[PDB]
Amino acid sequence: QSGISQTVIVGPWGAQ
Amino acid sequence: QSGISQTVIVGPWGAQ
Amino acid sequence: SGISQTVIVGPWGAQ
Amino acid sequence: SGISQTVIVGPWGAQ
Amino acid sequence: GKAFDDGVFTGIREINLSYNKETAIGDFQVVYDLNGSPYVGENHKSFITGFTPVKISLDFPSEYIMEVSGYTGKVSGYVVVRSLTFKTNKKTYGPYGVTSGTPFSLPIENGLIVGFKGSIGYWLDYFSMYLSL
Amino acid sequence: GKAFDDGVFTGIREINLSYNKETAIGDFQVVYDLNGSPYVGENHKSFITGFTPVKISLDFPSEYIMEVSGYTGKVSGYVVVRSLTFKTNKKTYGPYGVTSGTPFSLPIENGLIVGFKGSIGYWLDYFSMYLSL
Amino acid sequence: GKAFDDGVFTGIREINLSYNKETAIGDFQVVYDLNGSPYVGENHKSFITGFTPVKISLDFPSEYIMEVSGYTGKVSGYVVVRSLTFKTNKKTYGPYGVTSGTPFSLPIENGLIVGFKGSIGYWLDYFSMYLSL
Amino acid sequence: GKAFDDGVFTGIREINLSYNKETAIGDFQVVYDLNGSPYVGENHKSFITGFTPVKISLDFPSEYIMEVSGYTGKVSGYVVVRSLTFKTNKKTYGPYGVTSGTPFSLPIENGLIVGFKGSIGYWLDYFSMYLSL
Repeated sequence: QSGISQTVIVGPWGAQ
Repeated sequence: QSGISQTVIVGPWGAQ
Repeated sequence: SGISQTVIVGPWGAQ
Repeated sequence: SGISQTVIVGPWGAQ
Repeated sequence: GKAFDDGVFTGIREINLSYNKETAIGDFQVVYDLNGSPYVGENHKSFITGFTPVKISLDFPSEYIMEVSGYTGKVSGYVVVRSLTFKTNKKTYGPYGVTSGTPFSLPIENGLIVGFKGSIGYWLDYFSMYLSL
Repeated sequence: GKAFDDGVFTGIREINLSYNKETAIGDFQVVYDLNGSPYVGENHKSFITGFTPVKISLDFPSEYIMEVSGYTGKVSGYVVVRSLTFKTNKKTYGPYGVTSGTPFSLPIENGLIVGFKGSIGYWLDYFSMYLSL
Repeated sequence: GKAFDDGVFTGIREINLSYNKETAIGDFQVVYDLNGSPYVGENHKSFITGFTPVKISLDFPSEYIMEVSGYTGKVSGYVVVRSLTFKTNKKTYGPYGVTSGTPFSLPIENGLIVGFKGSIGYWLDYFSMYLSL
Repeated sequence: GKAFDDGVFTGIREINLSYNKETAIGDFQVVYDLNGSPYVGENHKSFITGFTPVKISLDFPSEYIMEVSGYTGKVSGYVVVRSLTFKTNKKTYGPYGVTSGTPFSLPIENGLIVGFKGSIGYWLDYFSMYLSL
């Protein structure tokens, strides 16, 4: 574990 | 404030 | 509301 | 991983 | 249709579903992970028959869904979920059902799907997903 | 002691524990809520008998734990959880056990206890709690 | 294009974007809430000009986004975000841009958008959203 | 005392506090991480002078707090935070202040402290911590 808070991320929409 | 835990919910997709 | 929430533990001290 | 995570506080007691 | 809500779990182990190319999704059932043990969700089944069955068995916990996509459209006067695709970090499962109608896509960059809710009548009317870290 | 880990659920319905007025907490077991239905957790038992059992039945979901407190201390040369108190928005349950040694207090300003883990030998050696919104 | 990543905040106060009714979305910027005060996000800019600016000023915190929808499609050989619409609990902002190509939609039943990341070249190439309770 | 609430951030880079070996904790200030860059929190100052300052500079992000402990007790008829200790995965900082009164301990098994709130009059009256994954 590290000291950086995590968050849910949805996407990407668009290229790739 | 209730005793029920919550979660992010995305949708609905379909009939609206 | 449009304000994000987080778990809060405490308070420790007065009250 | 495919395992959901949760905040855990403790331990209180031994170790 | 009959609404359903499985609620939230620790992860996903298996997805069972069914479809018919002329219509839409006709069954939806999930085997979740609940703190290390499989938890068999209720079988949300169509009021009718003639569907092609599909079992998606995931290599839990290393394998997990990174995108849910599909199509909605009118079937016999009802807006329903016609097709579903589940992409994991291992492979793509689907499409199951025709790739026609209005597309939808839910890619996930961080976090996991931990539950499903929705409604089923003759077909899957709609669905939503619980997301968590 | 034998380690245990119930994992995470959606809330708490009932806590079943046991204690001895000369030593510490013995047995520990929880009936969780799992998406609106009770889920009976495994009974985590002491290696010995002679404890007094107690049932903490919560009026779920209107009643929930707001603070867990207690004491840790030496019993026959072992650091153990000597007493526990569970305070809800409606009532204080406890203290159960021996209120001697070093106090500890976990007040919750926002969030809920959704799971327990720990270890039990002759007595509850240590414990941790899962917290969620 | 140049990737950007605003990170996570407490909420959204304003979205400032630009679009062209013949091509796609250009500039993208967000004024976030950060613990009860405005936080001016960096303005992520197109490498070309000729766009029309819009200011989406939300009545924070009573007004918040409940659905983000749009279209992706090819512009001069590149897959880009051609159109965007923001639906709040109070009103609908958009569509801005060209409603052509493949649609996408992110409705939120529970939770909030708290950040944006993506990439912009001549147009908004792609984007993702941070979600939180 | 004067209530304060810094709110939530991405992590902790530095804690600047003051203490007096005959009374309690005075000043409290935090340099947070906000999406990869420092964010200097408001300095929450005591109404009284004569405190000894201390800087707790953390090796963010690989170094993070795993336990906050201390003592609460009476000073001039006020219940205040008399001592604080911060234990990280790399070092122990403290105890700062007077180790007298009633102990408290917040060990973290999974998750991070991402913010602080409380109140300061002549001394740190009380405090709470925001926790997140």
